[PDB]
Amino acid sequence: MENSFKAALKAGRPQIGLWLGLSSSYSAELLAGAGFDWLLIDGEHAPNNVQTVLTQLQAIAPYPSQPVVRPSWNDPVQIKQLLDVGTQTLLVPMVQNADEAREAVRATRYPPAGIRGVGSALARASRWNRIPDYLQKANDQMCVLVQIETREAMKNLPQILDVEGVDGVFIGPADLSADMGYAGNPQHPEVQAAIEQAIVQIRESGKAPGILIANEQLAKRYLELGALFVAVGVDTTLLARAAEALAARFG
Amino acid sequence: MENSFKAALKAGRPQIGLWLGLSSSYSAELLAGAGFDWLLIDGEHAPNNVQTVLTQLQAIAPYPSQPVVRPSWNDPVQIKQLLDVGTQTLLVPMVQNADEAREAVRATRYPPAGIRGVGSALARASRWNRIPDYLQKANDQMCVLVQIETREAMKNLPQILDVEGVDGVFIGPADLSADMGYAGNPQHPEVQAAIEQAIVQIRESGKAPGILIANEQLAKRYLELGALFVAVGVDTTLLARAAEALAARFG
Amino acid sequence: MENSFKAALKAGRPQIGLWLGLSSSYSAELLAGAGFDWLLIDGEHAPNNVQTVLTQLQAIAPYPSQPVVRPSWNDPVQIKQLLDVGTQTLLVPMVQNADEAREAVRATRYPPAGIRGVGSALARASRWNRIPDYLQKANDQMCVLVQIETREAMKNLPQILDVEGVDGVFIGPADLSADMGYAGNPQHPEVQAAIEQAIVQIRESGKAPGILIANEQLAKRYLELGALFVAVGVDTTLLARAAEALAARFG
Amino acid sequence: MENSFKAALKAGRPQIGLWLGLSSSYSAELLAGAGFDWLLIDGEHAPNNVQTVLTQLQAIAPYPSQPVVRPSWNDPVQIKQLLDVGTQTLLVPMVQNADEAREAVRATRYPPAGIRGVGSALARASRWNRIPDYLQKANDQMCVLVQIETREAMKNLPQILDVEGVDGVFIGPADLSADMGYAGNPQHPEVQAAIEQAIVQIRESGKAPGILIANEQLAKRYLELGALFVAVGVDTTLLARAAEALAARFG
Amino acid sequence: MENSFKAALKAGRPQIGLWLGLSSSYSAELLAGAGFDWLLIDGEHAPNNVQTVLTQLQAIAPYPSQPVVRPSWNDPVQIKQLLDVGTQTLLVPMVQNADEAREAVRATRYPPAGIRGVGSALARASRWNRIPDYLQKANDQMCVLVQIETREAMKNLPQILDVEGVDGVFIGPADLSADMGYAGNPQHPEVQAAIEQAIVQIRESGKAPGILIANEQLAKRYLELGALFVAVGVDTTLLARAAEALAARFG
Amino acid sequence: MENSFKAALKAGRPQIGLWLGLSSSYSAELLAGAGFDWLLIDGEHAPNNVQTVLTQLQAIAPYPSQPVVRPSWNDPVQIKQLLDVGTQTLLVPMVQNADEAREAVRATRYPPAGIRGVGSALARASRWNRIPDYLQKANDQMCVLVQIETREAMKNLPQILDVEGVDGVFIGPADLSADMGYAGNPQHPEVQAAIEQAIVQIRESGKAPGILIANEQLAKRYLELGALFVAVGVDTTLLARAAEALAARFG
Ligand SMILES: O=C(O)CC[C@@H](O)CC(=O)C(=O)O
Ligand SMILES: O=C(O)CC[C@@H](O)CC(=O)C(=O)O
Ligand SMILES: O=C(O)CC[C@@H](O)CC(=O)C(=O)O
Ligand SMILES: O=C(O)CC[C@@H](O)CC(=O)C(=O)O
Ligand SMILES: O=C(O)CC[C@@H](O)CC(=O)C(=O)O
Ligand SMILES: O=C(O)CC[C@@H](O)CC(=O)C(=O)O
Ligand SMILES: [Mg+2]
Ligand SMILES: [Mg+2]
Ligand SMILES: [Mg+2]
Ligand SMILES: [Mg+2]
Ligand SMILES: [Mg+2]
Ligand SMILES: [Mg+2]
Repeated sequence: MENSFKAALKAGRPQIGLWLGLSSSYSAELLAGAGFDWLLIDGEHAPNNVQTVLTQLQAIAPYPSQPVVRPSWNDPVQIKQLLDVGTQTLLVPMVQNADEAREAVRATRYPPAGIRGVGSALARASRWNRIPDYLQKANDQMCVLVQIETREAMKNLPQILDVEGVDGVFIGPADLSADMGYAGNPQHPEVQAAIEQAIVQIRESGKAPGILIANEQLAKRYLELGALFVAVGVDTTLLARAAEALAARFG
Repeated sequence: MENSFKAALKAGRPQIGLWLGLSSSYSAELLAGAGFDWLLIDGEHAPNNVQTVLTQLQAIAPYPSQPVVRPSWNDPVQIKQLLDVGTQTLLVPMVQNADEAREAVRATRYPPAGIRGVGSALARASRWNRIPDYLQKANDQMCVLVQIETREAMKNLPQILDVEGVDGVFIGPADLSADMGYAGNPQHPEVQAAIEQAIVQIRESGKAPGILIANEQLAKRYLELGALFVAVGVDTTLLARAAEALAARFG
Repeated sequence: MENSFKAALKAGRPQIGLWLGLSSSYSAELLAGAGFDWLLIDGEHAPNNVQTVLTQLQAIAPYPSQPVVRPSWNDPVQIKQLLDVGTQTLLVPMVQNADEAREAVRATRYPPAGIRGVGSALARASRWNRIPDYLQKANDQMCVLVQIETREAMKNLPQILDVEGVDGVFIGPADLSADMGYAGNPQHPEVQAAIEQAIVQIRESGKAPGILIANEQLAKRYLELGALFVAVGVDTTLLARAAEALAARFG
Repeated sequence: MENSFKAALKAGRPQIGLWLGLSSSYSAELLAGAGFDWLLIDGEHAPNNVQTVLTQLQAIAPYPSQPVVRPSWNDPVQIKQLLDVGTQTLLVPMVQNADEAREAVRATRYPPAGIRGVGSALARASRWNRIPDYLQKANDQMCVLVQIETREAMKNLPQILDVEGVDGVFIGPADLSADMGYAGNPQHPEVQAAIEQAIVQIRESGKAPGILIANEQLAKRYLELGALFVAVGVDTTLLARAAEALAARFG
Repeated sequence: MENSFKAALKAGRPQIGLWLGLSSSYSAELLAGAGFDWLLIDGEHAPNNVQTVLTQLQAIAPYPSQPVVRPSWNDPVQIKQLLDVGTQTLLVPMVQNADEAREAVRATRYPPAGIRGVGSALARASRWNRIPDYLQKANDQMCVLVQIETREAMKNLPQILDVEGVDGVFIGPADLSADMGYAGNPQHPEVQAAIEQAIVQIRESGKAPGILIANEQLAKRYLELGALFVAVGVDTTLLARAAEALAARFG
Repeated sequence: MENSFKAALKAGRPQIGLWLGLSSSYSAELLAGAGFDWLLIDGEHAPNNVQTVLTQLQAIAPYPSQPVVRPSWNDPVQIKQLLDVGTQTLLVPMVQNADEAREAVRATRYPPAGIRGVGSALARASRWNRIPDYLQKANDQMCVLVQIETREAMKNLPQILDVEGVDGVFIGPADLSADMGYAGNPQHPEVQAAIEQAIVQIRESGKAPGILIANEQLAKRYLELGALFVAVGVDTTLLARAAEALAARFG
């Protein structure tokens, strides 16, 4: 049950990802064989729940691509449920300060290091108690990634980076640009500057910078600055744009 | 993506509605062709979730009847998820004061006017970014209806009506009568008086009064007093009572 | 595991029924408490399969109303699957002659009386081998009802009535009227006479006549004539018509 | 309930299509807004059934793109069920001769023109008896497309083209090439000639030629030759190839 | 709608239970016929939600085994939703003090005794208003069981036992042992002592002690000390261990 | 895409199996980790379809246990659909003679060796055209197992064994005993002799004998005799019996 995504980040190996919002175990398997290092199962902005996350994890399992799950918010109860169905890497939205980052971390760890509720007999996480000493091994294989999405979060970045258990910090350009006054449009120089400065700062602390960016030139720019988990497209977008282009070429 | 239900309320056109608690995209389509101005998809008192709301919205889409969705509570996270699958008109339960009404409104609006999280690439709401300038157009087509269900809420009605973005105020007779000490039985004169006084007061402020009432005489009475969104039946009730009556006529 | 619907037909007690086309375990429970003697789960003209039949049987189980299932056709494989999830009373469409009636009967019976495949360990039918001597008790509690829907079938009715195991014969006025050249108008005198004559002939043979008819006056006529399983309405119709009428009363 | 796809074929307007194998009502809606004239819901080679077809029809309904459904085979029972959930245009696989083409046609038509079973009260097809005179209007809006996939079928093409009710003939290059001894390589000259000759012959008979081809140059050739319903891509392929290419650009 | 599990506890009749984490209405029915007094539908540590709880309640209904439901946390909104689909006995996790116990109780009761929201027309709980005077009868048939899972909870046990409406107190050995510093391993003498002392103390107050324990010797020991609701196994464990043992016996 | 179960039979390595009738992707994963060589997903006697087979295959995929699928009957259409979602090993019920065995084999093979329809772009089988030369590699990795369940089939066994492509012959004791006049009691000497003799004859022909038997002593006897794929239990039975026994130990 070693977390290979977590190990790759710690070793400074950049991980190229794809965002999954189609909310389907079928398309999830199809995309799990496409060659990405990681796949983001979005429980915040796509119609997913614990049950559909579970089936997407099952679909993805035999492939090399590693699953990352985003809960709808920094909720210890939801986090608990996602962990028990087998989630090991979390992308937690709207983390505003060090306290909230710490809460996210503690929600993924069994006491005394955290408040994770025990239910291994019932959980896919322990393979229903087949994994020996699961309760002792689980904490170390949890990978917690926190999203900074506001000016407030940006101010607090230094303290957030000081939180043990925070393995990565993800910058969401859409929410960030909106909070900065550019209505979801990240292209503006002020937004780009904040993003790139944060990436440098995150990597400087030894933690992993992450971002979602569909512009491939910007993706490489972010990678060059030291970003370690970079999602470079979204399944819904890839499908819609390719279908639209195709239709247009035939009038 | 113009909100026609919202426009109708603002123009003082009464909207006749049906409550949907069958939690099925199939019966939802069947009822969408029955001639109602609006349909209430109940996520509070029927076994619905974001996923089943989505399929009921899809079923209803091609019909003239306009969908309204009730979340299980005034939860910004749940509200966010419902909006992204395409919800534009919300009926928010247990709004007790102006602060809570304001929170409901802000949960439906992108910054700076609100705290709505951005995820349009993934969302049916923007038709996966097919709607041009979606982020700039969305706020104005959101219609927020708040429920007053207690004596406390009734005291605070004047302040609630002062909240910008509150387009309508819905009175729930069941909860209200229970809170007033008449165990869900709204017939009592004290309950009726509170209801009718509120309706007059709501309309006086230029906002839309709403109510659910299965008694058709009371429905017309409420309409006469200026109610603008009136649900006049419930799918489960219509089905159960008609089936029971039918069976009884054959012994 | 006694088939009470079968026993009632055999004792000449008329059974009043409702047709279920909403294909939902939820509305199925709601209607199971409405007071009908039987409920028809329609696998021919509603979007059902073995799986949704199963969930509707589970929903109905604790209520007095007895379930009857209609497969999409006289198919031994499908019949086998429906029996194993617990179906004891079948309504088989488009039975044209004695050979086809005999095939329907034999599909429901274990060898040597029939060709029903054995899989009791797996099946809800035996409550997973919890019912003692299930393999010996099963055959006698199967109730086979065959549909006559064409002039050819009407002609072969005497022979169909002579098939052992055919417990009842159901007349579908819609299909019959269509075959007679009056598509969708069973009202025509020639159709009503054929129906009346069939009902009398069936009852005189010592077997149960059945029919679906939404017109309550005709239903009572057929009951007067000796029909023993009479469905007097359809769930989709009850709901649609009640809803449309309600909407109309408010313009 | 007018069949606009059928009308377009009859008027000689070419229809550009996309194949749907993702078996999801969600991705179906996403693609329904992409600008295609028609969408093929594949019940033969994708994991669909009557139920998932229904939800995909509901998702597609409000969009301009017209749905076409392929049953798993030329099965009158399955065809009956697909029609009742609202299917008006069918693509029937493995039609080998005129008799089988005639059977396909008659499965879609009410007596006396066909053997379609009557169940309008229950069916989305008539919007639950809300469409007036449905039983009289239905036959004329059915559009039957038959697949020729073997040398035997090619030989019988003249006779198949003479069957009234066969509105179009579709050539499946994959199956045809396999039958001709070039499994999975329609590129071979002998195959292309057979395809071209069939298209010309179909169009000259006054009926619509159809084909699926992912190669955009060949698609344009077949259109040049007079093909009237041409699917130019497959959803699973578009998604898989776009995703794989994206991943490859980042190594 | 009498709560027989609740009555049995009040009468001091021990109830033997099985834990359900397979999250399936099918296996739930299979196990409902296995002879247990109660069944725990786990919404905290198994992938269940309100919808799947509903279908498991439907599956279990006709059997003697009584359903108990565990929500994911002490959430009044979730509790409301579970009650309306028909839940009457709740096992509430992580109850730390008398205030939290009181909140749990009040969430299950209609005003004035609680804050339960009224929606009986829509609810399976009232059988869609078929149960006469449901609103007046419901409160008394609610059975609230609270879990004590930490040292803090243990300190507060005396006050928790003083809370009216708390019918039972459940000790979770896994969480408790973890909080005490024995990583989910309850065997340690310190854990066992706390557990047995609590059981004696709970029963002394006239309330029901409960526990889950797969060790059958420990189960009888707890019963001897006065425990009244004792779950003696878990469906996932029973299945996994039996399958593993079987496979091993054949190499 | 190599069929390891097929290779093992061919090499004479006995394969120990478990029957899956719980029809759940969740319990399927749980059991896939229990150490069996193969798992039988039953589409004949459990409520499965192509869709649930697909999800069970996805759940099982990362585990060593190899999936085998039983269609509801020897149906080329259904077989086609099962193969396209990725089924490589089939257990075909009620194969009565050599012609039917040959039909089963040809349904699994692309022309000219068979009649398998081509749809690789759409199918999980080729991982959506990601497996190179799939159309050329597929035939050889198909493994066809036929069930003999009647005296007629026993009589035709020598001819069935002569059909190329029949890799194994499975004896179902329940159905066979029923056909021989001992319904549900394979224990009878005449039945055991028929079974033993069939196993020997199958193995002597150079093909794999198979059987399901819950009695562990008989299983070992059949293995001794040369049976190569032996299912030694059923998931529903294991669960039901373990649960019932546990409940009984507490009275
Ligand atoms: O492109 C989108 O709108 C969908 C994904 C975002 O919500 C990802 C995110 O967290 C962010 O960058 O704000
Ligand atoms: O009639 C019912 O009980 C169902 C709907 C209510 O919850 C609607 C509501 O909000 C209220 O009037 O309290
Ligand atoms: O009223 C309808 O058309 C719907 C149900 C029929 O399929 C009933 C039937 O079997 C028949 O009357 O032919
Ligand atoms: O491209 C593929 O192989 C997938 C779709 C086919 O089934 C289309 C078809 O009907 C044919 O070309 O034989
Ligand atoms: O055995 C398990 O881990 C599954 C069930 C527990 O979460 C039950 C519980 O509440 C407890 O004893 O901590
Ligand atoms: O034990 C049972 O009856 C359930 C499984 C059978 O269908 C297995 C089978 O194929 C046979 O033995 O006839
Ligand atoms: Mg964001
Ligand atoms: Mg209310
Ligand atoms: Mg009929
Ligand atoms: Mg083809
Ligand atoms: Mg616990
Ligand atoms: Mg068998």
